[PDB]
Amino acid sequence: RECISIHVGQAGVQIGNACWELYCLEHGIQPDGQMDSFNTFFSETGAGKHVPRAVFVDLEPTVIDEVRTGTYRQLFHPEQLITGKEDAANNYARGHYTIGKEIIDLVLDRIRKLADQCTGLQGFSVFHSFGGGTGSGFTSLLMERLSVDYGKKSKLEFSIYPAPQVSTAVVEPYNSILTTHTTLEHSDCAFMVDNEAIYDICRRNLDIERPTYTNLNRLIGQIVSSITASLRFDGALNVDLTEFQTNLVPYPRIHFPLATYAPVISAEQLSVAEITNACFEPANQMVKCDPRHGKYMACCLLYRGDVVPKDVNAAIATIKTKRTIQFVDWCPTGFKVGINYEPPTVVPGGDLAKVQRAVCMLSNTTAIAEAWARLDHKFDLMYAKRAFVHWYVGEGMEEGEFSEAREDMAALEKDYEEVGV
Amino acid sequence: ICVCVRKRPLNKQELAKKEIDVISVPSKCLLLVHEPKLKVDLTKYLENQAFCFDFAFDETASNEVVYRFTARPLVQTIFEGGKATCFAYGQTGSGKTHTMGGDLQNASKGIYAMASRDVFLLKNQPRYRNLNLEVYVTFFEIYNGKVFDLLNKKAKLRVLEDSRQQVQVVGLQEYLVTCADDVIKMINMGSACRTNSSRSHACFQILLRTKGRLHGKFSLVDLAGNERMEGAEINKSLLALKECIRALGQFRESKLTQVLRDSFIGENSRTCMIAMISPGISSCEYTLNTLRYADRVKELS
Amino acid sequence: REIVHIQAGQCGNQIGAKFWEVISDEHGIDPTGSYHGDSDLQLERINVYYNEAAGNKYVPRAILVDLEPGTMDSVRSGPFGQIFRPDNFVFGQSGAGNNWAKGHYTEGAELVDSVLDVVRKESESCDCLQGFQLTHSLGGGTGSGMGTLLISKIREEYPDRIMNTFSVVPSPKVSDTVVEPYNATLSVHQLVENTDETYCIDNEALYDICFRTLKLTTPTYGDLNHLVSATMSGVTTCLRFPGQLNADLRKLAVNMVPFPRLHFFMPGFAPLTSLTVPELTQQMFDAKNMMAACDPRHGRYLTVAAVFRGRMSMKEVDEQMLNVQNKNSSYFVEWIPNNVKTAVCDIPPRGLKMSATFIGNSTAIQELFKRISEQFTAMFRRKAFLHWYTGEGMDEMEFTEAESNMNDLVSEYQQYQDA
Ligand SMILES: Nc1nc2c(ncn2[C@@H]2O[C@H](COP(=O)(O)OP(=O)(O)OP(=O)(O)O)[C@@H](O)[C@H]2O)c(=O)[nH]1
Ligand SMILES: Nc1ncnc2c1ncn2[C@@H]1O[C@H](COP(=O)(O)OP(=O)(O)NP(=O)(O)O)[C@@H](O)[C@H]1O
Ligand SMILES: COc1cc2c(c(OC)c1OC)-c1ccc(OC)c(=O)cc1[C@@H](NC(=O)CS)CC2
Ligand SMILES: Nc1nc2c(ncn2[C@@H]2O[C@H](COP(=O)(O)OP(=O)(O)O)[C@@H](O)[C@H]2O)c(=O)[nH]1
Ligand SMILES: [Mg+2]
Ligand SMILES: [Mg+2]
Repeated sequence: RECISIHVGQAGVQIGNACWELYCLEHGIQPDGQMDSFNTFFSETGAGKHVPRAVFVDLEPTVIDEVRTGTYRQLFHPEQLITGKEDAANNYARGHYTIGKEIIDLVLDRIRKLADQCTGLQGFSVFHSFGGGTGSGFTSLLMERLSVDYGKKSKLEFSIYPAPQVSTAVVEPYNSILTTHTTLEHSDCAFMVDNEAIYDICRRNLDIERPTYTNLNRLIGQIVSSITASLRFDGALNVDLTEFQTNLVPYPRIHFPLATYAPVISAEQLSVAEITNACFEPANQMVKCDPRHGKYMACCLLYRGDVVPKDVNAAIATIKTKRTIQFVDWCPTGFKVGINYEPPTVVPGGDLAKVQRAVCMLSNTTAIAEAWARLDHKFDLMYAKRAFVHWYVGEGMEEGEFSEAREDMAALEKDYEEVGV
Repeated sequence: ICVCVRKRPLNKQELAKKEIDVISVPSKCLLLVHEPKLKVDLTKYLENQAFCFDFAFDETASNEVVYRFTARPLVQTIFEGGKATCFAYGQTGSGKTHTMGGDLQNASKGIYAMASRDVFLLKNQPRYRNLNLEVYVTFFEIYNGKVFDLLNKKAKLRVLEDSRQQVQVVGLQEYLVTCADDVIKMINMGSACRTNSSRSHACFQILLRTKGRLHGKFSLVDLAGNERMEGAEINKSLLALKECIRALGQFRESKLTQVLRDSFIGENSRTCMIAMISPGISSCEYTLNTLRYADRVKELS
Repeated sequence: REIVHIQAGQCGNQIGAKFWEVISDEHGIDPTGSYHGDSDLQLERINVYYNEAAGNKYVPRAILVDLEPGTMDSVRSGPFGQIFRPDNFVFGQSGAGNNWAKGHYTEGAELVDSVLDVVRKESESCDCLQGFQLTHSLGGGTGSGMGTLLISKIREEYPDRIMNTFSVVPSPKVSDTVVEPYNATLSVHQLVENTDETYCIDNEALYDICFRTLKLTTPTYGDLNHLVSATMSGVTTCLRFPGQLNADLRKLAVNMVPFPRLHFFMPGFAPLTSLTVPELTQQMFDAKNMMAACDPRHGRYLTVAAVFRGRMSMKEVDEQMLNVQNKNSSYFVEWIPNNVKTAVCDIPPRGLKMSATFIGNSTAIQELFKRISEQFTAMFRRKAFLHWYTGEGMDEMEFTEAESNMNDLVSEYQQYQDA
């Protein structure tokens, strides 16, 4: 039925800022206010306005302040925008303990103020950074507590895996490992987004020498749109969360599906068979790695626009003939195909053009663990000397919690590899 | 698989009604049925039929003698870690309960008791002492596809079977016994609240356990008469039993065969079938039916 | 002597709706009105499928069940929407399911009584009740889960009379849910225990017939239902029509099912899509023409029952019908004597000048059970989407208990390819 969006911390906020704008454009809601189906994400407030079911939280104003500034200012309620004066400082230990504690009760209560006008809520979609102050810290704490106040209700996280070039912070790897540990036993399914992969797609495709955040976010916007879409329009693909995940995660170990967007092509018609063909192409992923190496244990195809199954079929047939199928031992050959006739609308001054048809493909491969390694190594190697640990012990964390968390990442990397044939 | 037949003597009622005894057992493996017949012209004659079994017992054979050549040789099987089953099969009033449970009443004089007696004797033998086993007993009856714990006041139990297919009887009560007198107390208790007369399947079990694991198990079964349409469940179980036993030396399931499934699937499993026969001329058709069923069972050996 | 018809869950409702409007025009019945058509027969046994009310009117003895309005109002504002008795519809309102559990325990039980209490009215109204027949799907849940429940509760109130079902067994192609195998297996078990005869309409078979042999590209749920709907009229003909047999439906049972375990029939139809006789038999006995994904070759027939249709000479039929179990005389179990019976009726179906239909209790059906048990143990392996049921109240071992019962059914059918 219903569906709350939560955006915590800079990356979280800005990403959502850009996909709540693609949402509006998709459903045609003039910023100001007005124009079920569209109801999954909005609450028809007042006798005009349309307003989102979202909450934005950051531990410094800055980011949120620009939201209450640029158009869309009217779009939200003043309450759904929570801000916190003192910064997260860039260390989980602060976001999860010291500085968080102070704002958790006020957020927690407001999101419940939102869930109250929702006859039979469904779950939360949460957007946050992997490394990064409050993105790691506060998130982790939110999720712990959301699990206390909302037993069943699923939690779908949209995480941003950090990458050297689209500037990180030295301590980033600590933060990532840290949150992903606590946060793991509390999420149902999470969508990782490698900032290197998106920086990468903006280069090979959009042809931008210096990709901005505002440039990256736009693209991510689209991937997210295509992911939710199904449950916004409505009678189409992955209906009512649950049957969304029941489709991708075979094991409680929160599995992170690998996302691949269809045709990304700059402004200023691609064949149904061709875009599917571009979906089994590493250069177009969302997490830098490669599944021609690992195995697949559940494939998903989410189309949008002008498409008849008649082709989608013949495109699959030929997509297996001269390709690396490599499906895993004990699991069918998935391919829950979903088509959503509603065409892919893109932002007006955007860098990508209108497209006749687009695909999405969400696969849960074992090769996604190649990213869990790339992070562990960084962490392991710094921790080898307590590199920056003292800043965390400083806010009140135990040196043990650092072990205890990497300890899980050692385990996860094992599980992932263990699923192989 | 071992198949035997036991003829019971004519009882008071039958002798009084002047019932003719039409059964002879001239040797330890041969049973003769002197079947009365009439030619078309009404002339009386005998079609004397012969059946051969591993062991054929006459009317003078006591329960101890019968026990010695049927269930006794199976006790060792459970100490060797196998699964043994002994079935008493035949018509209503043929001697099934008398043989397995005691004369009638007297538990000690029946196969359940005698088998228990030898289980305690063997466990104390050097070759088995070091096994450090504990002896457990169970007593349940199957009536219309339903299982009832006779040691837990006819409590109706549930029978489940995963996908791997082993069966489990949820709630069946296992009682620790350390003496034959113990076993005799559980047999009296169970027989006291059983649904004499058939209508059910009786099954008294002797289990051997050491450490969380089952070492061996012996299931002694007192079957329902082989001769209100519940006879359909009884006939299906008997048909199912036959195929399970034959499958041992090489469906259309029923409760009985579902519960005893694990005792026919293992490679280290033995079974003995004892066919009870009422010697009276009036029961000749029931006898032939019992004997032919028996023939097909041993046919797999 | 007289039968009531329960019809539940989106698929069932749609399937049966076509059945109804198909036999109704066979008998010559208006959306409400009565007879109209120069035929005279029809009305003899119209009794059997139609409790008749006020004035002329005919109103079918049908109960409509679902756990979400939509599908029902699809019928009402549809083909013969006006035909069914108003308070005979039983709405659900709440969440559907598409998860067995919900329909056989939580959201299911909720309704049961209000339906049971309406079947109870129809039944007790019957002059001499013959039994019930229900249509539903085995995959999904608002009819595969409430249905198997509805029937578990009909026996108990009606051990007496017999239970008949047309159940659509689902496939990997043309399916809405990843869970179907769970829903399927969970019902198959139930059917085995409380029904006398069950017809298997495999959707895999169904799709194959439309595209693999009918040039029909995208198979709607529409031209697909047209197959099932035509088949269902063929299968019942002898109980709704002449004065050749009469069909106690119990006679049909006692004669088609040699073994208790309710044996499942694979049906087959003669001409098709939306006919010499030798040409008709050759087709009606062809795998390429069965309603279940099987292939009687990889298995013998226990008993077969065939029913022709249209003005044709039985002299030829009895001749050709012998000529099949001759050129194929190895595939008819020889431990059951005259195990293949044929009935002829002379009132043509829709279009079709000639027609035939086929009912087969064949050990090849084993093939079908094996393939759903293949995706089941293939998912219940590393306990898949299972937490969706655990949650609605079910126990982990109630799955193994179903799986176990089901494989036996395979291990029994495979036991009877004996001698
Ligand atoms: N894709 C994307 N990544 C971002 C964006 N903004 C920051 N990041 C990334 O997010 C990570 C840092 O997270 P932050 O949002 O700055 O951390 P935060 O604590 O949540 O926010 P602050 O309180 O401002 O420190 C790094 O991986 C950055 O590359 C954005 O707008 N889009
Ligand atoms: N070998 C035997 N010697 C003396 N009496 C016997 C013998 N076998 C059976 N009887 C008696 O004959 C009757 C049959 O007993 P049991 O009670 O043994 O029958 P089933 O158990 O054969 N009958 P049922 O329960 O009806 O299927 C009882 O009264 C026994 O005491
Ligand atoms: C006083 O203002 C400064 C503040 C900071 C940084 C810095 O050095 C470039 C400054 O200039 C002197 C800074 C520093 C250090 C880092 O590691 C060496 C880092 O990763 C990152 C940074 C700066 N942040 C970033 O580059 C985020 S993408 C933020 C903290
Ligand atoms: N042929 C036939 N099969 C159907 C139809 N609708 C659904 N099915 C099949 O039946 C299964 C479940 O049907 P559904 O009606 O959605 O389940 P319900 O919630 O119990 O009503 C699906 O997996 C399909 O394979 C139908 O219209 N006709
Ligand atoms: Mg921060
Ligand atoms: Mg007895």
